[PDB]
Amino acid sequence: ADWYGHLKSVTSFWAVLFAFFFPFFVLPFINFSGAHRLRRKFAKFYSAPYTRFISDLLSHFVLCVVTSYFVLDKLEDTISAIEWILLVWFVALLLEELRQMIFCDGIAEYISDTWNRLDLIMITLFFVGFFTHASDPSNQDSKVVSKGIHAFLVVVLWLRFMR
Amino acid sequence: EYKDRPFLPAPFILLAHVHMLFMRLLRLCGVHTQEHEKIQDDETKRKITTFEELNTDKFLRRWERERQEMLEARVKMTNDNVVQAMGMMDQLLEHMISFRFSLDQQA
Amino acid sequence: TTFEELNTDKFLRRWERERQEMLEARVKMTNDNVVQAMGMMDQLLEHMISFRFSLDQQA
Amino acid sequence: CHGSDSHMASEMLHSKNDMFNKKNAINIAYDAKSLAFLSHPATQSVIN
Amino acid sequence: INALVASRILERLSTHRALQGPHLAEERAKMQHNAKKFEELAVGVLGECHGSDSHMASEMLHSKNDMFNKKNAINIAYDAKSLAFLSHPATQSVIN
Amino acid sequence: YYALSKNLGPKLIMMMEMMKDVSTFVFLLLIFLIGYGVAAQSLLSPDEDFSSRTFIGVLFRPYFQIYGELFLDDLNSEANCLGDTPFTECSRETVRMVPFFLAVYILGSNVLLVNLLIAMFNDTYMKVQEAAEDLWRKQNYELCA
Amino acid sequence: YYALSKNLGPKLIMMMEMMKDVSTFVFLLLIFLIGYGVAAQSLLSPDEDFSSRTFIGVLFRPYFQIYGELFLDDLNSEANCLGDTPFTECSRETVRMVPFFLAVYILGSNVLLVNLLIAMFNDTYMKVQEAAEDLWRKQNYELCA
Amino acid sequence: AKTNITALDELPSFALAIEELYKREAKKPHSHVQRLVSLSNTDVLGRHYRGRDLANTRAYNVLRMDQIFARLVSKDFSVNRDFTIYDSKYDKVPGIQFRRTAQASHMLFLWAICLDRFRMARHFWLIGDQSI
Ligand SMILES: CC(C)CCC[C@@H](C)[C@H]1CC[C@H]2[C@@H]3CC=C4C[C@@H](O)CC[C@]4(C)[C@H]3CC[C@]12C
Ligand SMILES: CC(C)CCC[C@@H](C)[C@H]1CC[C@H]2[C@@H]3CC=C4C[C@@H](O)CC[C@]4(C)[C@H]3CC[C@]12C
Ligand SMILES: CC(C)CCC[C@@H](C)[C@H]1CC[C@H]2[C@@H]3CC=C4C[C@@H](O)CC[C@]4(C)[C@H]3CC[C@]12C
Ligand SMILES: CC(C)CCC[C@@H](C)[C@H]1CC[C@H]2[C@@H]3CC=C4C[C@@H](O)CC[C@]4(C)[C@H]3CC[C@]12C
Ligand SMILES: CC(C)CCC[C@@H](C)[C@H]1CC[C@H]2[C@@H]3CC=C4C[C@@H](O)CC[C@]4(C)[C@H]3CC[C@]12C
Ligand SMILES: [Ca+2]
Ligand SMILES: [Ca+2]
Repeated sequence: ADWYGHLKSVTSFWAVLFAFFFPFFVLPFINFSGAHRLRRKFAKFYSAPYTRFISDLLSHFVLCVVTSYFVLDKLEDTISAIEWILLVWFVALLLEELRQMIFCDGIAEYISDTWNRLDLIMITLFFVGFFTHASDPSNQDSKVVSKGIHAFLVVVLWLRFMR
Repeated sequence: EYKDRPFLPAPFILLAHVHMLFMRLLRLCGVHTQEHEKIQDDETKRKITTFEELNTDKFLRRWERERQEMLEARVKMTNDNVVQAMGMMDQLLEHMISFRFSLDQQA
Repeated sequence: TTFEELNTDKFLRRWERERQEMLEARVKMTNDNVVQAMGMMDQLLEHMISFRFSLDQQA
Repeated sequence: CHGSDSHMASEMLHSKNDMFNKKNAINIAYDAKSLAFLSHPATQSVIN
Repeated sequence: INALVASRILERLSTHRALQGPHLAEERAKMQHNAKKFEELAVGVLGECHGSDSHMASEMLHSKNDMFNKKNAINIAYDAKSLAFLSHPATQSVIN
Repeated sequence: YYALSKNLGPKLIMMMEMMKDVSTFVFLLLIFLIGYGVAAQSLLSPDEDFSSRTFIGVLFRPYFQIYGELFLDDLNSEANCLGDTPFTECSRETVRMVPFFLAVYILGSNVLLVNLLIAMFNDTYMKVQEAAEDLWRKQNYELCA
Repeated sequence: YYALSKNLGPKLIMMMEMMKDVSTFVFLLLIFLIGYGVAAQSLLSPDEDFSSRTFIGVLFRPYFQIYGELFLDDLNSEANCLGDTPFTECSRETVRMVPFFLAVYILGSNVLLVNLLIAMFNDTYMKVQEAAEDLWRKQNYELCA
Repeated sequence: AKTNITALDELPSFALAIEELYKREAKKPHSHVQRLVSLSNTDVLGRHYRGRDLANTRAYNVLRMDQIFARLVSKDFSVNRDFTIYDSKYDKVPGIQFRRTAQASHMLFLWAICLDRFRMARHFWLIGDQSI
C-alpha cells in the first residue's frame, strides 16, 4: 500500500507503465485513493515510490541501451555528441552516489550494499575509458584501449540492471 | 529507498540536485522558506489506541484458550485432578475412621 | 433414493465412532469424567458431614 | 456408497435429477468446483 | 508356514471370482486385514527365532516338511508371494 | 490428445507449470547474454559502423554458447590472431581478453544458471505434482463432456 | 550377472523402472523434433521434390542437436548464405528464420524437457528405491534356485 | 397481503413462514442478508431485470432467494420448485409425505446455509434426500 501511494492497489506493471508513458490519456479515466484535479492527480501519482522506481528502471535501461550502442559503434576522431550525453549522465550518477553517501547511516552502511559497489565500479570504469579516449582522440590505439575498458563498463551496467 | 529519492530520472537528476542545493542554501543562509506538515487529530489517535487495546485483550483470551486446549495441558490437568481426588478421598477416610470410633465407643 | 439415505446414515454412524476413537477425544472425555467423579464425591462428603452431625447430636 | 455397492453408486452418479435443471451429480460437482469430489476414485470410475 | 499359507489364502480369496461382485466389498477388506495380520505373525515369529538362535532358525528354514509336498518354508513363502518375509534379514542370511 | 493417457497428461500440465521457471531463467540469462554479447562484439570489432550485422553478432554466438557449442575456432578466425596458440600474436592486445569474458560468461550461464534451473525444476515438481494429478482428473471429465 | 551384486542389482531394477520416464520423454520430444524438423528442412530446401533424403533431413539433424552437437556450420553451408556473419547475405530471406526456429527448439528440448526428465528421474528414484531393493531380495532367491 | 403476481399467490403457508424467518433475521443491524438481496440488482421474483411496494414488502420471498442461490452456484444453475404437490388432491399418492418433507427440508436447509447455522443445516440436510 505504501509502494503504490495514493493509487488503487489493483494497478498492474503495464497499467502504471502505460499511464507513465501516456499521462494525459490514461490518468483521467482511472480511479485513485480542472486545474485542482489534473494537478492533484499528477502531484499524487508522480510522488508515489512505485512511479519513481519505474522512472529509475527506465532511465537505467536507456543508459544501458545507449552506452551499449556507444561501445558497439566506432568512436569518431573527436569527442562525439553521444559521448558528451554519457559524460553528463555519469556525472549526474556520480553526484547521486555522493548524495546517497551523505544522506545515509554512515559510509559503512552505504558501502555494505553490493549495488552501491557496482555504481562506483561503473563510474570509475567510464571515466578511465573516457579520459583514455579524450587524451588523444585521433589516436587509433587510444580508441582501442578505451573500447577495451568500456567493455567492462557495459558488463557492470547490465549486471546492475538486475537491481 | 525510493520514497526519499527525487522523482526526476537519472540524466535529468542534476535539476533535482541543483533544486535541493538551492533549498538548502535558501534555508540555511537565506532562511526564507520553511517546512509544512500535517498532524493527526487526537480523536483518530484515541480510536487507534482503543482498537489496539481491545485487540490485545482479544488475542490474550484466544491465546489462553488455545494453550488450554493442547493435549499436553489436558494430560497435565487430568494428572493434577486425579491427585486432588485422592487427597479429598484421603480426608474422607480420615473422617470414616473417626466415625468408626464414635460407634465403637458407642457400644 | 433409499440406497443413498441408508448409506448417508451408515457414513454418519462410522464417522461418529471414528471421531470418538481419536486420542484427543479420549483424553478430553477422561478429563471431563475425572471432574464429574470429584463432583460426585464432593456430594458424598456433604452427606458424611450431615451424618457426623446426626451421631454428634445423638450423643 | 462406493464401499457398499459400486454399480448402484455409479447409477446414482449417472441419475439425472429434475430439481436441479435435469443434471447429474458430477455436472453439479464440476459446476461447484469441488476438486476433492472429482479426484475421488468412485467419480473417476464413472467418468471412465 | 501356516501363517504364510493363511495370508496367501485370505489375500487370493479376497480377490477370487466367488468374492468378485459389486456387493462383495466390505467382506473383502476384512480378509485383506486378517491376511496382513497373519503375514505380520509369520514375520514376527521368524524374527524371534533369529533373535534366539540364528543357526537353529536357519535349520528350520531349510527343513523340508512332508505335509506340504516336501518343500521348505522359503519355497512356500516365495509361492505365497510374501515380499515382507523374503526381504527379512534372517531369510536373506539363509539364501546367502 | 496426449491428455487422455495417465502417464503423459499430468506431465503436460506439469510442463505448463515449469514454463514459469523457464521464463525466470530467460530473464536472468538475458542480463549476462546482452552484457557479454555487446562487450565481446565490441572487443572483436572496435572500428566498425553499427549495422544490423552488429546486432546479429551480439545475439547469435552468446545464446548458442550456453548449449555447449563454443565458437572458439570461429572466434580465433575473427580475432585475427595468427599464433599456434589460439589467442596469441594478435593485431590488437585488447581482443586477447575475449576468451576471459567468455570464461566468466559460461561460468555464469552453464555452471550457475543451468544448475539453478535444475534445482527449481526439482522443487517445482515436488510442489505441484499432486495438484497436476488432481487437475488432470478434472480435465478427464472435461474431455469426456 | 550384475544382479548378484548388492550395489548394481538394485540399480538394474531401478534402470528398468526409469525406462517408462525415458519413454515419456521420447513421446514429448517427438512433437518438437518432427515439428521443427519438417519446418527447418522445408525452409532450407523450398524447391526440391520429396524423396527419402528429405525424410532423412527431417530426422537426422533435429535429433542430434538435442545432445549439444549443433550443425550451425553445416546449416550455414546448406542455407547458401555467403556473409561473414553466419546467417546473412542469403539468396532467400526466409532461410534467415532457420536459426530462430532452432533457438526456440533447443529451448524446448534442452532447457525444458531435459531438466524435466532430471526432475522425474529424481522423483521416480525416491518413490521406487525401497521396492527395487525388496524386488532384488526376491530375485536373490530366484537366482539361487 | 394479496399480490398481483400469479407465482406468488401459488405459494404455500410454510414458504411464507420461511419468508418470516428471513424478514425477522434481516431486520437486525449489519445483517449480511440485506446487503446480499440489495446488491443483487434483481426484481421480486429474482429475475435479473433490476411496483416498488411489493418489491420491498415481500423482498425476502423464497423464489427470489432460490434465484440468488442459483446465481451463487453457477451461471446455469436453476432450482425447480413444484408446490402443486401441497394441494389436498395429491394425498393418495404413495410416499407423498416424504416428497413434501424433502422439498420443505430443502428450502429451510438453504435458509440455514444463508444464516451460517451449521447444526440446523446438517439436520435439514439429513431429513431430506439427495444428500451428496
Ligand atoms: C574491477 C574490474 C572491472 C577491473 C577491470 C580492469 C580493466 C578495465 C583494465 C585492467 C587491466 C587493463 C589492460 C592492461 C593492459 C592492456 C594492454 C594494452 O596494449 C591494451 C589495453 C589493455 C588490454 C588493458 C585493457 C583494460 C584493462 C583490462
Ligand atoms: C576483477 C575480475 C573480473 C578479474 C579481472 C582480470 C582482468 C583485469 C585480467 C584477466 C586476464 C587479463 C589479460 C591477460 C593477458 C593479456 C595480454 C597482455 O599482453 C595485455 C593484457 C591482457 C589482455 C590482460 C588484460 C587484463 C585481464 C583481462
Ligand atoms: C576453475 C576455473 C575457474 C579456473 C580458472 C581458469 C581461468 C583463470 C582461465 C581459463 C581460460 C583462460 C584464458 C585463456 C586464454 C587467454 C588468452 C591469452 O592471450 C591471455 C590469457 C587468457 C585470457 C586466459 C586467462 C585465464 C583464463 C580465463
Ligand atoms: C510469436 C513468436 C514465436 C515470435 C515470432 C517472431 C518472428 C515473427 C520473427 C523473429 C525473427 C524474425 C526474422 C528476423 C530477421 C529477418 C530478416 C529480414 O530481412 C526479413 C525478415 C526476417 C527473416 C524476420 C522474420 C520474422 C521473424 C522470424
Ligand atoms: C535468453 C534468450 C531467450 C535470449 C533470446 C535470444 C534470441 C532473441 C536470439 C538468439 C539467436 C537469434 C537469431 C540469430 C541469427 C539470426 C539470423 C539473422 O539473419 C536474423 C536474426 C536471427 C534469426 C536472430 C533472431 C534472434 C535470436 C533468435
Ligand atoms: Ca547507488
Ligand atoms: Ca437424508
